[PDB]
Amino acid sequence: MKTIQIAIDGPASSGKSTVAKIIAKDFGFTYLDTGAMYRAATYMALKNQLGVEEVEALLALLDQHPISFGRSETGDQLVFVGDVDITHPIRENEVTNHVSAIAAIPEVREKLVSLQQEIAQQGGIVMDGRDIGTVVLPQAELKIFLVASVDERAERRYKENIAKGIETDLETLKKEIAARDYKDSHRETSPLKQAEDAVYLDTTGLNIQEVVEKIKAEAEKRM
Repeated sequence: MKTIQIAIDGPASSGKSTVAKIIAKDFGFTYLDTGAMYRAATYMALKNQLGVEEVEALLALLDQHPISFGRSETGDQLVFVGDVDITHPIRENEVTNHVSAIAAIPEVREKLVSLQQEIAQQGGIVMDGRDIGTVVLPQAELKIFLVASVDERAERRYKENIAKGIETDLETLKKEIAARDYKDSHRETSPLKQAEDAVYLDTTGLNIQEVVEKIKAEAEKRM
């Protein structure tokens, strides 16, 4: 087998983390999340006040940063950028706010993409994201496309908001998702439309284990 990448795409994917995780847990592939990639990039931005306004500089720099991931002794995927293992500084919300503002830049995404390839360069890595339709996929042995319905996902979110100690209304998520879902399904850049050879597989309100098997079978057989 040597080593091979495992990319997963979809409108939302209600089993990308678990699936991609379980897979690498058995095969031993390095797990990578498009989010962390942007986290490391945005992190440096705020670190050296490289606001989006500095696309030129931040661009050449983003590529200069020897970014990479690694599993912490305590089973914690840390983000390594600039030769500094940072897993805490790479928050979610704070990093998201800057990540969204940063990612907005075209030159940024392009460079950040090159990094994704640098990670899987050695081979044997499971990656999952939304902008993985025309970039790393083309060079990804195994590529799956988990599809779902706004209703299904929108529901899973409503609960997660409740169980967390809140009382978010469904009607709220339903609408909110309708706006984003559209804006995402009504653009041009990073057009999904199913990758070149993206394995189509929809799992609506279906068990998670059922998905892991589906992919596993596709990989084992392909091998």
